[PDB]
Amino acid sequence: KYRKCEKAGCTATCPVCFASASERCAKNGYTSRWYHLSCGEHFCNECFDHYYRSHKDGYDKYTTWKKIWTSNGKTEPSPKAFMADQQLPYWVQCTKPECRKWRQLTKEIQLTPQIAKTYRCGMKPNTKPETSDHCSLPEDLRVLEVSNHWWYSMLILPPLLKDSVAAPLLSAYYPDCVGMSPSCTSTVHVPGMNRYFQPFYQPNECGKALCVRPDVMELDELYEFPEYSRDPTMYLALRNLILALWYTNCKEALTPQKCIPHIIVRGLVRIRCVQEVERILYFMTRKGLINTGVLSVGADQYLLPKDYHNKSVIIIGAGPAGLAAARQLHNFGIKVTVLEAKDRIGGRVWDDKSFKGVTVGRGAQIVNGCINNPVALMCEQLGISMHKFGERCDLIQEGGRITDPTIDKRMDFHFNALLDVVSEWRKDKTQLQDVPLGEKIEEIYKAFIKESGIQFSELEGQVLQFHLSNLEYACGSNLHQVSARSWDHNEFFAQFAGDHTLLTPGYSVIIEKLAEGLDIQLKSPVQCIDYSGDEVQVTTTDGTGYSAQKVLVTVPLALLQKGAIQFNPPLSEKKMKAINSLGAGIIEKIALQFPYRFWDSKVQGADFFGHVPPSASKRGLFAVFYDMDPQKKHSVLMSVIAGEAVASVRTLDDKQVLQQCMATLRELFKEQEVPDPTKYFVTRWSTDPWIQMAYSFVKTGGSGEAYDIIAEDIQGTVFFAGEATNRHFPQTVTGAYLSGVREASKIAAF
Ligand SMILES: Cc1cc2nc3c(=O)[nH]c(=O)nc-3n(C[C@H](O)[C@H](O)[C@H](O)COP(=O)(O)OP(=O)(O)OC[C@H]3O[C@@H](n4cnc5c(N)ncnc54)[C@H](O)[C@@H]3O)c2cc1C
Ligand SMILES: [Zn+2]
Ligand SMILES: [Zn+2]
Ligand SMILES: [Zn+2]
Repeated sequence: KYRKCEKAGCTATCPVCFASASERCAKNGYTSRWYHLSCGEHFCNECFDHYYRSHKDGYDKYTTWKKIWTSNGKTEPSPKAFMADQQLPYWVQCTKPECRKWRQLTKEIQLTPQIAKTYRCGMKPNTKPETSDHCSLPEDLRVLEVSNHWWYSMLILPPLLKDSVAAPLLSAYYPDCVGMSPSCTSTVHVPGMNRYFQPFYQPNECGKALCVRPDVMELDELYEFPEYSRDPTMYLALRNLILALWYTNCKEALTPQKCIPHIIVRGLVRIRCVQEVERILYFMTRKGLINTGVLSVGADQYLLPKDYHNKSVIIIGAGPAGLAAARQLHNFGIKVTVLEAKDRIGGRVWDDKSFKGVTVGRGAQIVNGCINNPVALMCEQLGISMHKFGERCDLIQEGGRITDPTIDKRMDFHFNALLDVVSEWRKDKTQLQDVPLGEKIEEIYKAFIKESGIQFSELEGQVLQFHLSNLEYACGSNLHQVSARSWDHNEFFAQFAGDHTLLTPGYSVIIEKLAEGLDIQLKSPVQCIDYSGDEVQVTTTDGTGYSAQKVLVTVPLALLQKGAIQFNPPLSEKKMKAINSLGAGIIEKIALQFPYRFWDSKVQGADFFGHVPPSASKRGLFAVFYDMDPQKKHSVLMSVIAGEAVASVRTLDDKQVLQQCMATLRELFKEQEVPDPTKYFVTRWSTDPWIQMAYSFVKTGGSGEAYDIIAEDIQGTVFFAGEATNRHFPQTVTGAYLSGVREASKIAAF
């Protein structure tokens, strides 16, 4: 007794039963109720009853299904859910480029990714027609409707994907909560021996960098796609599938064409899903979640639609951030020029390649926490290996004695309790009450000695000094410059989990790949940035002018501080306050080649050894020596000068620094002979005019917020990236890289 849909504002002139399950099916006629799934998809009450009522013959099928559904999912197992999960026909799009018509498949045909890839109109049960005349039959008029605004509004139930590539990573979630089907027999990390790809948080898991909640839409996602606010399921299913596809093949661009065949769901909704996967892809690409790293893009090929292509950008600095942003923008199809002061790219990445059998970094060479680390992604993309550091680091004393592990551990413990008293002391203190971390530590240690009567030996004091110099190394400063309140501010945010590694082939392999074929001008030090006009006007020191709509600054913090780039309009007081609130931390490195591996019998394959400092005054003077060949075949050691020791070396030439280091080595290996080095370098980052630092840290009275402030764009035309702009991940090549990706996403938007 009804031929119109049950639902208000349904646009279906003629509801038709897709089910035809009952002999008594209402077909294209009247029923007591026309059950709505979509504007183009209904079933009659007779067919409803065919499954739902215990006396009808479709009851076994429904009840069986409902059991599976209930034991696997958290969604109500209605007849509608059953119809959409098990009964609706599959729709597939003709892959002939001149055709592209969507076709409904006959009730019995099971869609597979192979059908999706090869489909042409008129393809019968077994997969290609004689002529392509089947293509000329008009498209069901329902197809055109799917892409309406009000069509999605009238979906009563969300799509649930079958055999999602994401499934194996979402075992811990209810499939439906994550946009997958509770009935697919399908019911951790992405496949790989390194295990570095862990894109999803486990249920209620936090504290792991770059993980995404597979069951929740973030704010940046709801803002881009607000149509999903009532039910995120569809977005989540497609975003999750997209992440899983990207990580299973990170070496090629992930396109809609690659995703289409992996979206298996019944009904007209599959069309909506196919039409959305494109938009979601573009969002995620822009954001740098996929289609990123050192992805090789064709000259003609661009990752974003021509819509984004009417922008030009000057990027200042060809370090990791500058190159990350340049690669992204260039891949997007945006016109980018990189201006670099030095005669090379890389910035604080600078690899020496002249030592036989190893590559040794003058700057960065460690990766701290490889899980979800873009550096590990780019390593994967390049098929290069990293070396995970071993645990063992003997503290050798001058004279040759190896410190007892219990002393090392006891004084490591006490070092950490000192840090805990500091974090106790500071919780209530304001910025204006900040005290140098070094002062706080010395104070606390004194009060501990005093009101406990505990007294440490000389050796114990010296081991404590070793652990102290590690923090100085980590901060890139003597602790008397470092904020007690804020030194580890970034630790508040999820950090990168997993391996700490030596990047054996060096960061330069990554840096060079990122830079490949980009418009990079070397020895083009920027002196002036003028954005007061319609275009940004950039002028190098020699006077060459460049203009673009947008400028990205990635110069080291020390260079901003020294005001090497004139900004007009000048930077805000707020920005300058932030800039000066951060310290330009410094370490220097020494590499030493020896005729043979003299240290092997004492060190026994460890990746590094420590140098117990003879005094507080010497503590950062070559505290750790790194065996630069994890293959244990070549003989190159590297060491580090940190803390007050960096100042001490400023007046020494390379040979004296070398002699100092050899004297150290001779003392550590006092009982034996140490051969002279055949080759070395000593770095001088602090007097390198375009760098003048190693990495930022928060000065006394500073805040981690300074990192966000430096990162804030001006007027949507001047953008900042770099290590010193990454609040979550300061200091590292990783953080620098991600800052550049961050800015390209900002720049590519509007
Ligand atoms: C000795 C040392 C050891 C380190 N150890 C590690 C490590 O193990 N792991 C790790 O992750 N990080 C390490 N770091 C830090 C890491 O190298 C930096 O955080 C990272 O290189 C910063 O990248 P960036 O793009 O922000 O800046 P940079 O790498 O400093 O690049 C900025 C570019 O800006 C250019 N520039 C400056 N002024 C101008 C101008 N006026 N015009 C044009 N160009 C200009 C510079 O020449 C430079 O090439 C180390 C650094 C040093 C120095
Ligand atoms: Zn029916
Ligand atoms: Zn309807
Ligand atoms: Zn066709």
